[PDB]
Amino acid sequence: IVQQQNNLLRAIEAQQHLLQLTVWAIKQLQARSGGRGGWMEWDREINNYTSLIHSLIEESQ
Amino acid sequence: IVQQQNNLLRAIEAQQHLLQLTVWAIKQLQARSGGRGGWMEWDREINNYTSLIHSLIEESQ
Amino acid sequence: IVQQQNNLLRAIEAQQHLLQLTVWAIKQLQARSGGRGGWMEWDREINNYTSLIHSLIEESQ
Repeated sequence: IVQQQNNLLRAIEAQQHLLQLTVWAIKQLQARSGGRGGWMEWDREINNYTSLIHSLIEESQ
Repeated sequence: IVQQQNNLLRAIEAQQHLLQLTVWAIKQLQARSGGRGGWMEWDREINNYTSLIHSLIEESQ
Repeated sequence: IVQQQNNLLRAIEAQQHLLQLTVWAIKQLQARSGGRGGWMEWDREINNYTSLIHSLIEESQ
């Protein structure tokens, strides 16, 4: 069970890396059309959910 | 162990929020070029996988 | 506990499917502007993190 939870955690940490890579790409795509001022709130939500996850990951470890 | 599974669940729920935010952004980006008729199947898969996850999250709780 | 870890795993597997769908869409969006030569490294990271996750998923099962 313990080892199993360890694996699940690593899976989640790796997926978070994937998530951040897609976020970075999306921003690049957005930046193409012009300024990202209209994505301020979107950015705020992404940042906030990312913080929650970092907290949870740190807590799980 | 119990508390640990609780954390893993919250991590997964937060990541799902991130996932849906990237999906929403992607759709906005697509909508820029024009109609999203060509993404009907893509949308169907996204919706279906999202349902599975909602079911699993509800079940885990 | 055991059944709970099983659910968490399925949740993670479903989210990975979602992740790969967003990656595929992002690539399509990128391909619109032209060649994706500038995304070689981005692609390498996505592929590498996806491999880690596949390994972890296989190991968890």
